[PDB]
Amino acid sequence: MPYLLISTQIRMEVGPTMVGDEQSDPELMQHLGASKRRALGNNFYEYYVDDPPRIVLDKLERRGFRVLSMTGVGQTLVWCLHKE
Amino acid sequence: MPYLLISTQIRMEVGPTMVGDEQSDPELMQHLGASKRRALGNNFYEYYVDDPPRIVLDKLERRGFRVLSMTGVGQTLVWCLHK
Amino acid sequence: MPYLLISTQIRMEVGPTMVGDEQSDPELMQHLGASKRRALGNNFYEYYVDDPPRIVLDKLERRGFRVLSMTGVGQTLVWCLH
Amino acid sequence: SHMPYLLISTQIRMEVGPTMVGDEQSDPELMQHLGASKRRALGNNFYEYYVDDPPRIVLDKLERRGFRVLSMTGVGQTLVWCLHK
Amino acid sequence: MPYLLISTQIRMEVGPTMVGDEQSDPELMQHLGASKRRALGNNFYEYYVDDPPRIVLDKLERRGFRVLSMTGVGQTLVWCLHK
Amino acid sequence: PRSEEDNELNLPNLAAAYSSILSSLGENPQRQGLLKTPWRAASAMQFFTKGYQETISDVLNDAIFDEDHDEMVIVKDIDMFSMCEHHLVPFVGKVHIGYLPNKQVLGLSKLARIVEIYSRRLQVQERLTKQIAVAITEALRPAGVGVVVEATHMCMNSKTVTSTMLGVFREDPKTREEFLTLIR
Amino acid sequence: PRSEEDNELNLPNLAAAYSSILSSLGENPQRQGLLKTPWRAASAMQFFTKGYQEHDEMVIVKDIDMFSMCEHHLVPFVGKVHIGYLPNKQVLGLSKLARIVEIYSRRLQVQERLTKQIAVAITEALRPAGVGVVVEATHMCMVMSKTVTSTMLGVFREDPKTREEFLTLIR
Amino acid sequence: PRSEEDNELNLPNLAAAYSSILSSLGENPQRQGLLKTPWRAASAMQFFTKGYQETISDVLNDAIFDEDHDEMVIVKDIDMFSMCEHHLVPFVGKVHIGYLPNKQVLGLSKLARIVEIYSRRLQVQERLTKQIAVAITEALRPAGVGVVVEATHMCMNSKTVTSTMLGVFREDPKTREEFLTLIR
Amino acid sequence: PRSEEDNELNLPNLAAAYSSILSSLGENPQRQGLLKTPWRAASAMQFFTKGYQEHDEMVIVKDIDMFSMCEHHLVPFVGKVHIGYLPNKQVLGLSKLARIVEIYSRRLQVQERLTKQIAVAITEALRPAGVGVVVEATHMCMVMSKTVTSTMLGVFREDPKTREEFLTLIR
Amino acid sequence: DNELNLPNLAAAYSSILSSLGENPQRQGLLKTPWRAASAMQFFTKGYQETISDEMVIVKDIDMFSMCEHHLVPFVGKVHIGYLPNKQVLGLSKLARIVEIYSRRLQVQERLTKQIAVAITEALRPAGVGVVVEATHMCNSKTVTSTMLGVFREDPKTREEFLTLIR
Amino acid sequence: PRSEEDNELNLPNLAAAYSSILSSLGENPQRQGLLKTPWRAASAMQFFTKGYQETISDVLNDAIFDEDHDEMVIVKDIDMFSMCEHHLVPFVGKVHIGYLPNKQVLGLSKLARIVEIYSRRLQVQERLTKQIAVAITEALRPAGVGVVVEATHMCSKTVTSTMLGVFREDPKTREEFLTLIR
Amino acid sequence: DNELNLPNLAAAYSSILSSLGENPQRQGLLKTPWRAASAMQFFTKGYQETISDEMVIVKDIDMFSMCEHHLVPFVGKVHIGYLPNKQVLGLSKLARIVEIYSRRLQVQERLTKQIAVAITEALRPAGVGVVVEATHMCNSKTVTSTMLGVFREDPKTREEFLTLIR
Amino acid sequence: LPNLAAAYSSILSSLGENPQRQGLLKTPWRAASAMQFFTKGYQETISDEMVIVKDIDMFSMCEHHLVPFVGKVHIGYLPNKQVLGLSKLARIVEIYSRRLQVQERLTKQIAVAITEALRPAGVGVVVEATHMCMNSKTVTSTMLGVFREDPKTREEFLTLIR
Amino acid sequence: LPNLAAAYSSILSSLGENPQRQGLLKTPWRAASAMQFFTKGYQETISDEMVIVKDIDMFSMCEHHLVPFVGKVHIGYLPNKQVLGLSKLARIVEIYSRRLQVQERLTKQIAVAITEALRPAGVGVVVEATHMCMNSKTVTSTMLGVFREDPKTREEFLTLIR
Ligand SMILES: N[C@@H](Cc1ccccc1)C(=O)O
Ligand SMILES: N[C@@H](Cc1ccccc1)C(=O)O
Ligand SMILES: N[C@@H](Cc1ccccc1)C(=O)O
Ligand SMILES: N[C@@H](Cc1ccccc1)C(=O)O
Ligand SMILES: N[C@@H](Cc1ccccc1)C(=O)O
Ligand SMILES: [Zn+2]
Ligand SMILES: [Zn+2]
Ligand SMILES: [Zn+2]
Ligand SMILES: [Zn+2]
Ligand SMILES: [Zn+2]
Ligand SMILES: [Zn+2]
Ligand SMILES: [Zn+2]
Ligand SMILES: [Zn+2]
Ligand SMILES: [Zn+2]
Repeated sequence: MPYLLISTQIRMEVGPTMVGDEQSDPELMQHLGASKRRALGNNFYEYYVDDPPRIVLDKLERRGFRVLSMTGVGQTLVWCLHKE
Repeated sequence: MPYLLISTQIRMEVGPTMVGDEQSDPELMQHLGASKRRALGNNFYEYYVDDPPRIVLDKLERRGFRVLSMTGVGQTLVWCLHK
Repeated sequence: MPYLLISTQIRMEVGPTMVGDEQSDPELMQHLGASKRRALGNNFYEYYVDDPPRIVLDKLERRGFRVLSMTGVGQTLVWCLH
Repeated sequence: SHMPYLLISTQIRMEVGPTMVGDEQSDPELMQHLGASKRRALGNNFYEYYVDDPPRIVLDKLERRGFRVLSMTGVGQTLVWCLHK
Repeated sequence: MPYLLISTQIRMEVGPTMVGDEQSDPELMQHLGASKRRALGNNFYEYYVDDPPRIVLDKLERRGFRVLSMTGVGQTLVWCLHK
Repeated sequence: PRSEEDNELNLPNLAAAYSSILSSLGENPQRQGLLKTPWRAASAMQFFTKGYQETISDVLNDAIFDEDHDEMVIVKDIDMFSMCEHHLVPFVGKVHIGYLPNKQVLGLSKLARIVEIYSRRLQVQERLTKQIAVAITEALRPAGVGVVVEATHMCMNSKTVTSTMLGVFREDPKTREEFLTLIR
Repeated sequence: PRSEEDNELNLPNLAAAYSSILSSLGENPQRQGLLKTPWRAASAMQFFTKGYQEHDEMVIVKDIDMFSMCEHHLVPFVGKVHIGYLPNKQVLGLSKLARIVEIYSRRLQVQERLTKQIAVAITEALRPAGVGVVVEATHMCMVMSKTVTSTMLGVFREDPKTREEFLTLIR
Repeated sequence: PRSEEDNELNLPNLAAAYSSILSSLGENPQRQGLLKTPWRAASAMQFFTKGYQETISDVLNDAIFDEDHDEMVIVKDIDMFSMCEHHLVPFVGKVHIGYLPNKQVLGLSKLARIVEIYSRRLQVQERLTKQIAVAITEALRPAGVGVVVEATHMCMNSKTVTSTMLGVFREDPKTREEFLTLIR
Repeated sequence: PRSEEDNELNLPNLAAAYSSILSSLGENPQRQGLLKTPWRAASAMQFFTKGYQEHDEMVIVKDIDMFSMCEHHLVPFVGKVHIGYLPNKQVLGLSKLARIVEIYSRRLQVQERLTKQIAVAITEALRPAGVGVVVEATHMCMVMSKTVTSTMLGVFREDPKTREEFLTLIR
Repeated sequence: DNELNLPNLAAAYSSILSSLGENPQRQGLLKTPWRAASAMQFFTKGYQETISDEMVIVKDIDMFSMCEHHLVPFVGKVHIGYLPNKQVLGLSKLARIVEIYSRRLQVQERLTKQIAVAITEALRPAGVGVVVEATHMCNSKTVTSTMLGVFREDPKTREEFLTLIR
Repeated sequence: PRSEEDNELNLPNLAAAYSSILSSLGENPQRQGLLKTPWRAASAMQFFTKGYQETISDVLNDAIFDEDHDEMVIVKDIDMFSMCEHHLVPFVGKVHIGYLPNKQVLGLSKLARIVEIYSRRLQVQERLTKQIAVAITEALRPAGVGVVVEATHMCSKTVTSTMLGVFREDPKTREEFLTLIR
Repeated sequence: DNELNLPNLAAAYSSILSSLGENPQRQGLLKTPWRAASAMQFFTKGYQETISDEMVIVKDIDMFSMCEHHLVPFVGKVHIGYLPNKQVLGLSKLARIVEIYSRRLQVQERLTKQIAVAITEALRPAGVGVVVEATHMCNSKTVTSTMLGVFREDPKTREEFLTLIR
Repeated sequence: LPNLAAAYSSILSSLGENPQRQGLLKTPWRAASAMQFFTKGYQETISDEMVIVKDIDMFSMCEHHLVPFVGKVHIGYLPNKQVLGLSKLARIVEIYSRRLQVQERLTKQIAVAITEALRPAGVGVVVEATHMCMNSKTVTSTMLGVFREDPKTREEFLTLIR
Repeated sequence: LPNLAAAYSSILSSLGENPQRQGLLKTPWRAASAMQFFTKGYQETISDEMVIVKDIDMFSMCEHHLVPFVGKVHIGYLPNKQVLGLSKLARIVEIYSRRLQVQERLTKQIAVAITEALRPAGVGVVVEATHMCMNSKTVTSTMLGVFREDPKTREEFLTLIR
């Protein structure tokens, strides 16, 4: 997938970091060590890692992804990445 | 028509994703598989898709659009794209 | 006057879009079809258009402006152009 | 590249000042050029430099000094610009 | 470790500025003059400096970092830097 | 709409049905307390459903006024009496209405008439809540409308609360919060 | 007394009458929301009338929730019952007192009759020195204001000081 | 009694008078908010005085029920709306009624109708209080009746309370005390 | 503005109209209780419409009693006004604020207009950073339920945190 | 009398400002001698005025008075009750009675009796009851009660009155 | 500061002005109920203005305590009695105070003494609100202070609010304060 | 099961009466082993049962449960809220949900979650919120709160719910 | 106990009272026992979705004046797989309140004890009390973990404790 | 004062506390001054239609345990040509409450002081208080003269103090 969205809540220094959805590249999710789950009552599955977002950003750079934008929305900090 | 605004609410992983307004390019709206609607009490029509925003961003790249900015406002996550 | 700030509230798909303040270029405000007003109790005048912000962005590109940044603040969506 | 970053901000409405343009360690010459005044708002643990001008005027002035807007963000009721020379 | 996150709360003109987490480079943390602490009840340690964020940005430029993005979230102002 | 003629023509049929109910419950319809109950219950049921005799367009006659500038308009604690369509047992409570007009406002008594048309019918609380909100939205084309109904269902202390937010009451959380703060 | 068999046999007649009411009000009994209403209304009405199927201290049981049906209009009236008595040799168990209130309230009633029936039932069951019963209820016949009825028997009628103590203690 | 025909015939005269009042106050009867006020005020005044269209004997039709044994009967917090005859400004509040029947009782809704006939007139609180008490006494011949009216007079926090005690409510202080205790 | 002379001159016309109303309602204007009613009603109506004859803190004046007249039906509406403002260089004296509320409320009104007029009068008098006005009233047109109207100007409209502090402090 | 005595009252309030250690020339105190004098004249305007089958009660009548011992306000409510014979008291006349006596330098007991006596003299009723409850600025509440005629002689009349004023 | 000697020396002067007021209102100063009124009114006025006899530095003696960690400190419903300087008529109500210490706290009874020093003077509610907030800010150098005064003016309630430091800058701190003072 | 286990429950309650130092033969305690056993069976009848555009709230639902740690009742109220998609919950079905889970040996947290999960599974709504407030007999009140779906993800939905349950 | 009784006996003499009068005869021992009961917290040790326990009655003693302060404690926490039994929570409030205290310290000690015992995501503690040595109420508040970091968690807690 | 301070210093040592810690440094003197303030009534003397003064705030100290009891006093009297000034009534409540007391004694002493001062037809005194050494409220009532002899006077008083 050319674009990726990652996020963390409450504090930027600590995980979990959300790294994917049902249409994410399964190989990249496995490379990040992500687990799949559906939070109670939600209509979608998500991939997450225990790592803080800075670790995930460093890993995604080694996979050719670059941060295009970072934004805060509610108590969520989101990064939008794109392959080169 | 170089600029585009797209958005999603509450969670970034799931749609609907808003992709247009009344004056949007009808051909691009049809290409995205968007539907037109006016939410109850609103004074405007909007185009939306069921897809999560990341899918829409991938589709818009194939049409020559690049993300210039992404921002949060209330419970809405917005992307400003440009071709 | 190389910088410009535009904004909209509540929903991005519909205007009004704020496009200027008291020191804005009157010729650019007329080019955008803007009107001047002072909202009740405010200590400043503003220029606004009925168009949604995407239309204003397209018009400002034809005038040589480019979006440097976009942000949300409260219930306002702001663009900084140059 | 000496002191390359600058943060400016305004509250409530983008069209009107005051615009915050500095802190205690800001360049005194740049503060004087902008026509800024120094003050410590009651109860605050820091001094700040501010101007009456709306932020768009300050951005135009800072461009003439070699600064470019890198980012603009909203936080609470504050609109912030991060500039760099 | 190409990416860095820094932040400040409530006012941009005054510190503390958060500059690291448990996996941060301890040589860079020492270069910034940072101290390590765990705020009461938190499940993580953080590195912080008394300096306002503008001073930290200037210091990080002298170490080859550039600001990619700045955003507000809650009462926190965050910068994302890259080598 | 149901007419006064429809009421006179159907009153004996309603009375016959209520007399049949009295006999089927094991009661004596000839005892003093029940003698006129077929007709009293039939007339009461006609009163509880009198909203079928009214039309929203008839309520809207001389109902709209204009204003150069807008403000938040709220009418809270409007007593409401309705009939559950599932069990034919009343549900009673209050309606709180809020709207941010866009130059057109409803007369206060006409807003109350809007609650009356829809509540005086066989209803479900959710439909009643939406019908009031939609009627105001269609009549005034305001920036937004918020309607909250709270009621005790006699067929069931426990209260059902339904809430509809339209236009800016849905889109702008600050407008909705001001409304919810002011209805306390 | 009304039997469970009487209820099963009369349910369709109640449903037919409720269906006839829906048609006579100008409603459509075939619309989704009203399809099962004849049966739901019939069952509810049977439940509301299930009552036809059934020491030197002052003793009071106050704030007993009560649900009844006005016999004049067939609309509910709801409220509370406060009971007091001066026993001689017998005291009333709480569950038996609840059954007394339930038996009489779950009928087509007038609040005055309900008040007296509860007072007489306690007098007959316990043979006490006296009994007082106060019922307070909101009548849906009115709202679409509280009615208070009071019966004093034995020493509750003869000795005003006993009645005053009772009325003070039920606040 | 005032008829529906009397109302239709007198409505234009009431509207002419209210239009004259608008002009005499220095107001513009042609401005939007006042355009239909002559007719709305005339119709509201007819509604506030609709008790002149009713008769106590008509209210008493099917109103009486019998009982073998008596009890104290009270209906408290009956909302009351009336019009001061001295200033033509509403006075609003509550009516508390008590009676000790002597074998005849009024239906609850008929008691409320009795408050309605007398309150929906140009009144003085003292007359209203007595008319309700006298109507119940005459209709039922009970052992006694007590009526308490409490109202805020808009032409004036401050409340007027009037109290009439008849029969055993006057003669037996214990009956009156039980009534006053139970209306709290 | 309406003068004291205008009042004296128009009093008989108001009295004649009130006398005509008494006759048109089916009442006897010659009965003792109604003899002086044309004059008493006329004087009361003139009094109700006498309005036609006329820093880094948040400052609030709450629970200001308000009496007005609905212009649609000519029936009173009564309640309270809560006022808030963020002054710049001028603060409003309590008696002047009362006069503002009185001037606009003592007229034939709609609650929305009354709310705006008070907010605009404070804005013009003080030139503050912002003003908020909330009116809550019981409408006799309804009772024979509370209407709440709210106007936010300047920073009270632009800054939701200022408006929230105001709404919290008026409880 | 008011116009003639206003400068003397203002001179006395100016003197008070100096004797407390305050500066009468400071901005906030410049008009105080005249404003305090006008307020005191208004609080004592009652000296400018003169008196000219059911239980009837008017309760929760707001009352504002000035204590004569310390010159500090006492504020509260008046509850009045009477059993008329041939005359009934109009609401505005009752308000004037409370105003005339309360707008003077008073003691709560005297005020309570003056209102009761004025109603007795005006109506010649069977009896009158007056209860005043007030906070004296000079949480604690003073309650004074006067019962005349049948309100004193018949405890049942007084009890009905006290029950109905709740 | 006003001394106890100043009070003894000026009490006869206050009594002479209150007697003159009694005569100027049309009252008889020689009637039984008014004989001691010049002295009682003079003593009451001195008591209502006793705040001029004290200084904030005297109140701050032994007033400060230290803590390693902070949290929100609120003292609500502090009864307040003051005199309006425009008309010389009391204004009475309550003071609610909140602060986020930065390692120094005030003893509870010392916080009450601060309200007393400023309220027991000829005042305007706005000045009183600010003086309390400024006194706490200056004494403790806390992260922020919030002061809300609500009062009835005897000459309907006036509510004044001052937010300083983080109580002004951080809306979440101010919101917690306003929620907790209900 | 109830009839078969009733004598065993009664034998255990009889044993409890002796172990407390009481006399099981005294008049007032003679039927207690059977009455206490029947009451305990009724308090745990929930084990005999099985699950089979607007904001919708049902507040102040009376709740009676038994704490599993001490076998002492905990009583209070349940407030439920949801944002339906295609299905809405009938009032009697909601009452049955609260009854099934509350009439068991419980912990307040488990009860709160079981009600929220049962509504989520029955309706498939956008989200559900459940708040339970109870006094544990074993003035102090325990309040537990579960937010699922949009009630967890969207703070504005949760805030509207919490405001409307007052 | 005898030293406390001797001190209370000495106080009764230093006030101008008659320690031999009936009402004061056993007061040195009763006052000593009451003071020991008010300070029994020094004898105890901590080793021996949203969850809230509100309106917990609290009794403590002001360390500055030795006069009681009484009120309520409201506690909230977001657990991480461990929950606190109601009697253990009462023991926590008791351990710290039954000492010579300042309301701020007591508030923090309860919050820290719950954080250490359960290792939750966060804890919030609000104490409200009337101080007899001063009507007015002192309210102190401590927010730890996510109760400090996430304003939405803190707001839900403050709403639910009403 | 120094003897009271020495006794409070001794109590701080007999509890297991550190009298040298910041919060306790000046406590022997502050506690001594508070106890002197609570017992200042021993320094004062009484020589130096229906009328009621209700909701008079009252603060006293239990003589059995030396723990405060706080509440309100409601007073009523029927004068005989002499009336009690409000500040003198407050001084009466103060003289007796500011002592080591039992609520019954304090109630009687206030009633007797008013009877002796005014020689009225009768006096009624009701005290309601919360006792910290124990929520529950203790109510004591004394009726003298016509307040005891005439039940109608007592009933009017009890009705008017609500
Ligand atoms: N619901 C998220 C905000 C969010 C909105 C839109 C997309 C992503 C996240 C929060 O409250 O933190
Ligand atoms: N009303 C949006 C925020 C928003 C404002 C302006 C434009 C776009 C979106 C929300 O509350 O989520
Ligand atoms: N007051 C704006 C936010 C804003 C702040 C600063 C600059 C511009 C806008 C709002 O609430 O939507
Ligand atoms: N305190 C600012 C937000 C902000 C936080 C951090 C840095 C700068 C500003 C406000 O509420 O408007
Ligand atoms: N909790 C932060 C916001 C935040 C969210 C996500 C990551 C970082 C910060 C605040 O309220 O200030
Ligand atoms: Zn139903
Ligand atoms: Zn009926
Ligand atoms: Zn009148
Ligand atoms: Zn109207
Ligand atoms: Zn005095
Ligand atoms: Zn003043
Ligand atoms: Zn347990
Ligand atoms: Zn202390
Ligand atoms: Zn004791």
